[PDB]
Amino acid sequence: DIQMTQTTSSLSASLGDRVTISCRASQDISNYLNWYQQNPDGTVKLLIYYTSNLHSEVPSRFSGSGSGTDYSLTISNLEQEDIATYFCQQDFTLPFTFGGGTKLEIRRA
Amino acid sequence: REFNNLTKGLCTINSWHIYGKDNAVRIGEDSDVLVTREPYVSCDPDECRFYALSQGTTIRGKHSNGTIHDRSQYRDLISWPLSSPPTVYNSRVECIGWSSTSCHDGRARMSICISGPNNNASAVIWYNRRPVTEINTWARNILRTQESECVCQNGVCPVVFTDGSATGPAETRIYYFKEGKILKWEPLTGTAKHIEECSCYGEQAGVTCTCRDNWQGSNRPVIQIDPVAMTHTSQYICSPVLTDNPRPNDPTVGKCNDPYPGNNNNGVKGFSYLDGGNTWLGRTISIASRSGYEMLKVPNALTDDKSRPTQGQTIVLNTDWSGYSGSFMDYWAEGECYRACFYVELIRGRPKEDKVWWTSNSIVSMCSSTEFLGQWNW
Amino acid sequence: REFNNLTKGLCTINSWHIYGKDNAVRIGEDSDVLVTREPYVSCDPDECRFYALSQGTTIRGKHSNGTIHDRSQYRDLISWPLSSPPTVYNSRVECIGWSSTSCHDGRARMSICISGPNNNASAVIWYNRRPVTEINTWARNILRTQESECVCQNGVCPVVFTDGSATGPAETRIYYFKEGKILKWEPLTGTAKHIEECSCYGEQAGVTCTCRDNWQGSNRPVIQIDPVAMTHTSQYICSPVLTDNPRPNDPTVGKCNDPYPGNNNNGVKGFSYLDGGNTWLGRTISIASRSGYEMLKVPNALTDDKSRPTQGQTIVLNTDWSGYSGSFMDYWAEGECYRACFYVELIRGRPKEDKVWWTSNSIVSMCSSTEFLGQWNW
Amino acid sequence: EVQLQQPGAELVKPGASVRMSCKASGYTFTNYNMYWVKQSPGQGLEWIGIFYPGNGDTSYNQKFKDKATLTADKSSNTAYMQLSSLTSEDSAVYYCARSGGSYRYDGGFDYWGQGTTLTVSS
Ligand SMILES: CC(=O)N[C@H]1[C@H](O[C@H]2[C@H](O)[C@@H](NC(C)=O)CO[C@@H]2CO)O[C@H](CO)[C@@H](O[C@@H]2O[C@H](CO)[C@@H](O)[C@H](O[C@H]3O[C@H](CO)[C@@H](O)[C@H](O)[C@@H]3O[C@H]3O[C@H](CO)[C@@H](O)[C@H](O)[C@@H]3O[C@H]3O[C@H](CO)[C@@H](O)[C@H](O)[C@@H]3O)[C@@H]2O)[C@@H]1O
Ligand SMILES: CC(=O)N[C@H]1[C@H](O[C@H]2[C@H](O)[C@@H](NC(C)=O)CO[C@@H]2CO)O[C@H](CO)[C@@H](O[C@@H]2O[C@H](CO)[C@@H](O)[C@H](O[C@H]3O[C@H](CO)[C@@H](O)[C@H](O)[C@@H]3O[C@H]3O[C@H](CO)[C@@H](O)[C@H](O)[C@@H]3O[C@H]3O[C@H](CO)[C@@H](O)[C@H](O)[C@@H]3O)[C@@H]2O)[C@@H]1O
Ligand SMILES: *[C@@H]1O[C@H](CO)[C@@H](O)[C@H](O)[C@H]1NC(C)=O
Ligand SMILES: *[C@@H]1O[C@H](CO)[C@@H](O)[C@H](O)[C@H]1NC(C)=O
Repeated sequence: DIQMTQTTSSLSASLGDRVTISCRASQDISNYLNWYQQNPDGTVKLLIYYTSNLHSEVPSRFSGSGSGTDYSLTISNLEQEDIATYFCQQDFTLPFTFGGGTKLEIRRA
Repeated sequence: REFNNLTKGLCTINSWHIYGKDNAVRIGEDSDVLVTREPYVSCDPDECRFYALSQGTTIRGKHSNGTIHDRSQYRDLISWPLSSPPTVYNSRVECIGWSSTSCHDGRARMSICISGPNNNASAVIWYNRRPVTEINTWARNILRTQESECVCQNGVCPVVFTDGSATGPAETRIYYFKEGKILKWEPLTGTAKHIEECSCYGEQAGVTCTCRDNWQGSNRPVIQIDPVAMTHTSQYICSPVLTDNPRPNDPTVGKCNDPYPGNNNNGVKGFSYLDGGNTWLGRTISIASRSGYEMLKVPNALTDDKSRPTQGQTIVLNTDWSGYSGSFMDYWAEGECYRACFYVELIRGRPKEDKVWWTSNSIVSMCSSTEFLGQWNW
Repeated sequence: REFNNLTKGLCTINSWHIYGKDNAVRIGEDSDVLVTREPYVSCDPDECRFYALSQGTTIRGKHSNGTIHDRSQYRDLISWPLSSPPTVYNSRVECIGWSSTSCHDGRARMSICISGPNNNASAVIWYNRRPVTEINTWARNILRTQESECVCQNGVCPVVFTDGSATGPAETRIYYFKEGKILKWEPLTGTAKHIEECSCYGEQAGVTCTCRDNWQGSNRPVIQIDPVAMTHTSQYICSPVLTDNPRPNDPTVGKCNDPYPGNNNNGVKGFSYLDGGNTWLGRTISIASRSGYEMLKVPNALTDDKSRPTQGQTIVLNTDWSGYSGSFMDYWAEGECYRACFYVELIRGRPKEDKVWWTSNSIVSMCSSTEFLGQWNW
Repeated sequence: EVQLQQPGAELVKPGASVRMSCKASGYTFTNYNMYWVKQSPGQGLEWIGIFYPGNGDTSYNQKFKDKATLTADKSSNTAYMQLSSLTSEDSAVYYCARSGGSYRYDGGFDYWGQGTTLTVSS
């Protein structure tokens, strides 16, 4: 395969803070990584393509950067509804491979 | 009748004008056109012709059912007038076999064609209407040669064979022939991990070739051959503009001395004119399938590691199927520098169009221009 | 092999004997004949041939559906033996393109063919089996040239192109080529308001041409070219015998220096031999559609304003469709004066016969006689 | 207004053959590759293949090449997919998606379908 990796499927946040998630590739994928958010029910949207570029309708707050093998998304002003399972995937070469995903959990009340 | 010598340079290639196109399939729907595949065009000091391996039947004939298979008793190397269809009353058979190469040396012409079972394949070098020498399989696993013209300096014509595995190592050899007879041969020498099907062109007393690394490479292996001292050298094209099909997507940086990773086990025959700054590369415009064709100006790509295109020109659209490409040049045209020509096999049938039981093709060829001519699609 | 020079006069043309006729459509109903249109015939010092732009398919073949369209990737200029059909096993392709001209200079032959999208059209002058020079669209709106033979004096062959609008002004240029290479070019000079498609003939060291004013004229624009000093001049034929199709009806008086009014926006290619008193003009016999053909003796029509016919000879009846006409001459036949020959494209299919989805043609050609031979229809 | 409309479910029987649909809306169907991707109950996302509708090319994932054939009815701008010989091990959810690239396998799957649930039962 091209091993796509996301370390562990869960993170917390106390609703308000900036959070970071990281994807690892098995080879230097030049910079062809993309980030996908699955809503609590079904619906997967596209947020970033080619490591840094945001899709059409995106919150100003979603960041992406990386080189070679390791690529991270940063969400800054964690507005609750953005809590879900994020996925990285590549298209340096096909087959396209996706990560495992990371669900985000919140902690406040 | 004097053995030609490479006395000239490449000219500044700024555009590409049409040279040939045979509308073979459209004629073949109502004419006695032969079923071919793998084509090339080559010249002799007063004539240029189209060449191809035929599958021994007409398109509209019932024995076309099954021509997706490309090695059998019935294939013959045929030559036919420039831009004619390969018609049953026209095509000249050259030799019997399923892999070939021909080049006129200056005095007369040589053509090699391989036939055989897969474990007992044979090459016979015909020079000028009679057979002269035979080669037998040194590595008993499909002996093949290039499927484009060879190039000849002073009686000596370098040509390249590979017998072995496609999926990992094989024994390829450079062979030098003068008037049919063998003069020597060499193993491959260089960093090129695997080479097979080589597009060669001769320019200022030496010949250079791009081949195919079917095993690992997405960048192309290169062999630069010196005909006079009979020596050679291999490497890869240094670019990020990857040209094999299938490839991975275009990288920021490239690999000069080792094959580029990602897509592996597969590939297409292709050409290039690497003349320093005057370098144009060609590729399919589709990452995964032989659809489309384009030529791109990528100055110094053989040496420069992060070489990206400064000019382009599209030949076939992504909507239209293409197939093998390769290079030829008319060494006998009057001039100071040679004019770079090339061809694209436009394949048509199986596998891509499963509603016909045949597989055949057309050809289109193009040569350099000094002017910035407008582009079209063919 | 010595560049021919126009050393002779026109002979007294009193009648017209048949020269060629290929019965193409009738053969083509059961033979592998190609679909063509726009034909001409030209000679080299030991052979004369028929020429035409093919539409890349046979008549009875399914890809003929749609050959009313006259510019596409699949058209090729073809030559074929005198009075043969353009058969798939016969016709020689000359070049790839949808507009052309060829003339043998004395040593070897030159042929120009234009290809392209309508905003990015290209001309490549092939001289003697290889391409030599390219021209790119100076005015990006369909670059076209004449569709008859060019004429050559001493290595220099004048030929005429027009790139621009049909419905009003365009930039036409005279070009002089010697052995493929360009020697100069000029804008049009003269009172001829618009010229396109030119029938040219060379006679006593100069060449003269009738063209088509598609915009306004019903009388024909004329260009008289001097090859040696490389100069030219335009005007109109002075007659009342109007020869373009469609025309208005025949006037009492005519216009020498401006185009004749009434019918405008449209026209056919045509020829004339204007040799003073020895002047014969040709036209369609139908005011509105390409039906019929006739030759008429109209002494001094280039200069005389109220010139009407003193002798005639009918070639095609009004009941039979005709199409483009133009001139050629065998400059290599043994003699004191040249013999004026001409052709008529006999078109057949769409638009006029809507019950077939194709469009193709035949040819018939004729040369002068000294005797008063009897007339027939072909 | 890219709508890849896909039914919520198909209820099937072991070994048979079902046929998926993905109704592409509000864009030029002939101009973009359609992509089919699987999400099995407790695993990450597996892409099955591609279909370019204006030329007809298709490409399949190594294992999937046996189970899925991709199809499309251009007049109804429906991409489709026939999986034959279904069983427990392939009770999952399937999606169609299109790349931003218009023929390029590049720029990522930009608009995604609903996701249709495959349940095999006796
Ligand atoms: C003389 C001249 O101007 N030449 C132009 C040419 O002009 C036409 C003119 O338009 C016509 N007349 C009128 C009145 O308009 C008449 O004809 C003349 C020509 O004589 O136009 C062409 C086309 O526009 C020009 O070619 C371009 O030149 C630039 C250099 O400035 C190149 O960058 C261009 O190539 C790239 O873009 C192509 C699309 O136009 C694209 O298909 C091609 O593959 C190149 O892009 C790939 O590589 C980039 C990095 O290397 C990458 O960023 C791209 O995203 C793209 O990569 C993707 O696609 C690849 C497959 O296509 C794939 O492998 C890869 O993995 C990735 O997915 C173009 O040649 C000419 O200069
Ligand atoms: C050597 C010889 O005698 N030649 C004759 C020729 O002889 C035949 C001979 O008959 C045969 N043998 C036997 C035993 O009989 C054997 O072959 C020989 C030839 O070798 O016969 C032809 C036909 O008769 C002669 O040609 C005529 O010559 C006269 C000159 O004296 C011309 O005027 C004639 O042309 C006009 O009449 C034609 C009909 O015959 C007509 O179709 C043509 O267009 C000419 O008429 C148009 O123009 C006139 C003014 O310019 C006008 O008044 C007319 O009304 C007509 O105009 C109308 O029609 C036009 C289209 O046709 C249209 O544009 C216009 O707007 C208007 O409506 C004829 O050539 C030969 O000399
Ligand atoms: C070709 O070049 C060689 C030098 O490599 C020279 O010796 C030979 O005589 C030349 N042959 C011809 C035809 O000029
Ligand atoms: C052709 O005529 C020119 C004069 O214009 C003359 O100089 C030239 O030598 C002649 N060529 C031949 C073949 O006679």
